[PDB]
Amino acid sequence: RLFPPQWICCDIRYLDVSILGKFAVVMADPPWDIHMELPYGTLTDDEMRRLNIPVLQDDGFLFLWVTGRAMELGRECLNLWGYERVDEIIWVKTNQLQRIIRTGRTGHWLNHGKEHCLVGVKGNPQGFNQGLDCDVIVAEVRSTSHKPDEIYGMIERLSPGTRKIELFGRPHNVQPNWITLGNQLDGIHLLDPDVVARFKQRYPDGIISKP
Amino acid sequence: NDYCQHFVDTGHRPQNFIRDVELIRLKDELIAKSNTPPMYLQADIEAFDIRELTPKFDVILLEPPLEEYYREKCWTWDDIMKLEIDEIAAPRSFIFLWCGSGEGLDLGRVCLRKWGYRRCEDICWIKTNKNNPGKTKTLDPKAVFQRTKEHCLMGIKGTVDIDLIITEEPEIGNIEKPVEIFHIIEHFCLGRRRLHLFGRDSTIRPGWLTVGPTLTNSNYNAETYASYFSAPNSYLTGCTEEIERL
Ligand SMILES: COc1cncc(-c2cn([C@H](C)n3ccc(N4CCC[C@@H](NCC5CCC5)C4)cc3=O)nn2)c1
Repeated sequence: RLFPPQWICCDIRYLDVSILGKFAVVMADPPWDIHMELPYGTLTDDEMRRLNIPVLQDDGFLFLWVTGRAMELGRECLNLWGYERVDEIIWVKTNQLQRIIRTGRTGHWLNHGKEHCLVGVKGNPQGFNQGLDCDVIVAEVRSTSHKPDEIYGMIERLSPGTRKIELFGRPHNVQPNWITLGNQLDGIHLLDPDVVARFKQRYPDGIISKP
Repeated sequence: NDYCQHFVDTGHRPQNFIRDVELIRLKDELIAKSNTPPMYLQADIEAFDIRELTPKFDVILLEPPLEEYYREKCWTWDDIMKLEIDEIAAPRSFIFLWCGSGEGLDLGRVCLRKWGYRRCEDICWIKTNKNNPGKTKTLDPKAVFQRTKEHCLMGIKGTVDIDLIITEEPEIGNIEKPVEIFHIIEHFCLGRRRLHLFGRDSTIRPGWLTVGPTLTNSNYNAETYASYFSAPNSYLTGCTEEIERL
C-alpha cells in the first residue's frame, strides 16, 4: 500500500488516540523534561508515563528517541507501555563533509557525537524484514532539533506498506503510510475512511479539548 | 546521500564513510609521569573475594566476558550483577562498564544503579567494515537491525573527548576492546587508583591495576600498591606534576 500523508494538529496529552486504530510502527520524539529551563514546552515524567501508547499497537515496533536522563526514563516508559527493548539506533551527526558535529553541554564529561533511538517490540510481529539495515545512522544535521530522514527509509524497509504513526512530529515529517501528530501541524488532514468515521463520531464539532 | 540505503545496496556500513575516524600531548605527558607502575593479579573473580583489592578505587573499568563476544567460561548478567563493586569503589568514583549490544544496555544500567552509581555517559564503539563489506552475522533472534556497535556506560557516584570510538571490526573471536577507552578515561583526570576487572596480559598498562582469570603472572601487593597513593599524593588527579621530595 501507499496511503498518502495524514496528520492531526493536537496536544498529544489530550487526543483520544483510540480513534486511530492499530499501527505496525510507532515513532515518538518527545520533548522530555530534561531537568532544565528550555525554550519549548516539555511533558512531565508523569504525562509521558500516562500517554496512551498501549492502545496504538497489538504487534509491532516502537522507535523512541532519548537523550540525557530520558535514556533511563525512556526505558521505563517503554517497559511501562508493554514493550521490550530489542535494539538501539544511534545517529552520528555530521556536516556536509562527513565530519562529526561535536557539541558540549555543561555538567557533562564528554562531547556528544550522537543521538539515541530505542527500539521496542510488543506482541508477535510477523513479516518484518529484520537485519536489512544496521543500527548506526550517519547523516547531516539539517535544521536544529530535527531527526534524520534516513529513519523513515529504515522503517519502510523493515515494514513496507504498513500503517505507521509518529508522535511529536513536525510538518516536514508528514509522509505516505504515516499519520503524524503534533501541535505545530496545520489543522487536520485525514483520508483513511475508518479513521474519518471514528474521528467524526468522537469529535463531531472537530474540537480536541482537555478531556 | 543516504548511507543506510547504501548499506542495503553494498554492505558498506554508514560509519565507513565518517571522515577523520593542542597541548593534549603535554597532558598525556603529565598522565605518563603521574602513572603508578603497572600492577596486575591473576584471580578467579567468581571465587575471589573482591574486598582483598585495596585501597578503594577512583576508577573501575569492568569488562566481563559476555557470551555475545564469542559467536564463531563467559559471564552472564546474573553473575555480573552479583559482583560486590560497591565494596571497592571510593565514595567519589567512576565506573566504565562494557555492556555489549544486547540486553546488557538495560542490565548494565541496573548494575550501575545497584552499585550506587548514576549513568552519566554512554560511549559507543562503532565498528567499520571497510575491509570486509557484507559478510554479516546471525542476528540475536530479537534483533531488528544488524548490530555494528558496542556500548561502554560511564557511571558516577558521590559529587576534551567525544563519546564515540570508531575502529575497524576485529577478526572473529578477537575479544579486545579499543585501547582508546583508556585514553578517554585517563583524560578525565579522575584519580590515580584505577582498576581493570577482567583485564588480560594484553591490557596491562601503566597507571592501572589489572585483575583477571587469564593473567599468567602477578606482582600485586596491597601494601606496596597503597604506598603509591600515600601522602602527600593522596588526592592527585593524575594530570598534574609529581610533588617534589628529597
Ligand atoms: C509539550 O506538550 C506537547 C503536547 N503535544 C504535542 C507537543 C509537540 C511538540 N512538538 C514539536 C515538534 N517538538 C518535538 C520534539 C521536541 N523535542 C525537544 C527538542 C529536541 C527533540 N528531539 C530531537 C532528537 C531526535 C533526534 C534528535 C524533541 C520539541 C518540540 O517542540 N510537536 N508536538 C508538545
